[PDB]
Amino acid sequence: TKERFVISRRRTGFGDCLWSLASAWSYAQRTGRTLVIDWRGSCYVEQPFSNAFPAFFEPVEDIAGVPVICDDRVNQLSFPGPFFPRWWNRPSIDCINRPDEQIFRERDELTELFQAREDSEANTIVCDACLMWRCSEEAERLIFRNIKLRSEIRARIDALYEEHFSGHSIIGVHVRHDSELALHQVCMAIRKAKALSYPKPVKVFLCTDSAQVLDQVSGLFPDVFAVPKAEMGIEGGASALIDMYLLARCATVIRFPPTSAFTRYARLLVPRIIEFDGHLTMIDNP
Repeated sequence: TKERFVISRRRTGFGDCLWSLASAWSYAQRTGRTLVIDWRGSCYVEQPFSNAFPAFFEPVEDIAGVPVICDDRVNQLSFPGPFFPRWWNRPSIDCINRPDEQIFRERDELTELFQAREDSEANTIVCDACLMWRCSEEAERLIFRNIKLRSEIRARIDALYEEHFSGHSIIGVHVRHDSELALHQVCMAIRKAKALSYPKPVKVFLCTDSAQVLDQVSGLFPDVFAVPKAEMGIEGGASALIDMYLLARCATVIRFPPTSAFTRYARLLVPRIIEFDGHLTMIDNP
């Protein structure tokens, strides 16, 4: 029974990478294929042929019964054809041109495959498009529970948890950036979240890319805190993961925007989610 494969390629933010990974995992699980995690060319890693997965996560060779290849073996192994999507059967000279039109075509083609009754005859499925929303929420939860952050990253999460979360009910706020309007809307969301009842004293954990948002929100509410401060790339990735994982430890999370995969892990785990969609709404989980 010759080994067959699903390659999960993603190079964008980790929310997207990990959601997309879950979709690839799910198809591998369903059709009895090996999952290859291929994060060469990551936005966080300077070296273009280095698989970024091991820079952030520990080695993994099985996820819930699916064999996994997650390391620089992607540079050694020749994955067998035929390939799906069909574009991947083209000669490599014909693959230099890979515009966004082709990437979206593949997203759709993979979506159709994943909905189809019959397994593909292709020996290697190459997933090199966004596969957010293309799997069950249990597949997403499986990924998060069965890959393990590198110890240096877990240590930072554990310290901040000890320092701020333990003994408290934390309201997490993700703000990814008229400016005045946006700030007012954030404050109203925080005010709404703070009026809810919590079992422990409340603090506000802010994750934002804007120093101005941090400065202003911190100046407008008590007990606001944030995670402080080639190596810049890795540190950028670590800080992202720290924020993502700590958000999933909050009592309530405010998603600005709720379309961001950054807060997906939090969405799966946190008891209460507040989203703009403008007026605010709240999702009880469960």
